[PDB]
Amino acid sequence: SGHIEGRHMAGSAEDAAFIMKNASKVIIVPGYGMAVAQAQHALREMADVLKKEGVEVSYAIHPVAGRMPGHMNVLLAEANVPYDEVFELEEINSSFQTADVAFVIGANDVTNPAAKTDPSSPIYGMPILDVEKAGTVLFIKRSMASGYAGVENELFFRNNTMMLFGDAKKMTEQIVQAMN
Ligand SMILES: NC(=O)c1ccc[n+]([C@@H]2O[C@H](COP(=O)([O-])OP(=O)(O)OC[C@H]3O[C@@H](n4cnc5c(N)ncnc54)[C@H](OP(=O)(O)O)[C@@H]3O)[C@@H](O)[C@H]2O)c1
Repeated sequence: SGHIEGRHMAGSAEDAAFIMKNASKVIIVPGYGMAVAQAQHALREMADVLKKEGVEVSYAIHPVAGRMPGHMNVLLAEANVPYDEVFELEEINSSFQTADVAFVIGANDVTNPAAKTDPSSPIYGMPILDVEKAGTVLFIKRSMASGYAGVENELFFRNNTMMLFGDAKKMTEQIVQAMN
């Protein structure tokens, strides 16, 4: 079950399931990690279970999420994710405040303000996804390791942030199992 370690909260697949299954609105934020693990299909399945529970689901895509422009968009289309449920940062970033949960799967730098300080990086000076504005922020990643930018993400310490350590595909599959 869930336990606190260091300055962060480490939740479990069941915690994630319980929280999202009982939320009214969830915003999914995919990143590099989802591509490494090819978790898009499991992710779309999870969204299906949630929508079946009456939960409102949508996806927020950062301009440089992943490792090529439009990387997340093609992976989501691949998983048969409804095109209308996918939004670019500029048109969904203001919606995080009205969201109960921000499901960040395999993303880091695109939610980190400290990531766009390097002029040699693709994300330099770009806006960031305000996942904090949501009731709860769930991060799926294998550890507390940094992203491409190589900088710490302080969101991992916020009060409304729960870390779900594990492979993006494996963890998402466990969440799906715990849900139905
Ligand atoms: N999109 C482009 O065109 C492009 C091109 C070149 C560079 N970039 C740069 O790449 C970055 C993109 O950011 P982002 O949030 O998408 O990615 P990111 O910050 O580079 O990384 C996201 C996270 O995925 C986790 N991860 C890795 N393998 C995983 C797995 N198998 N399962 C679950 N999690 C896994 C990582 O941590 P763990 O080790 O903890 O799992 C990592 O912190 C930005 O800094 C951007 O500027 C973008």
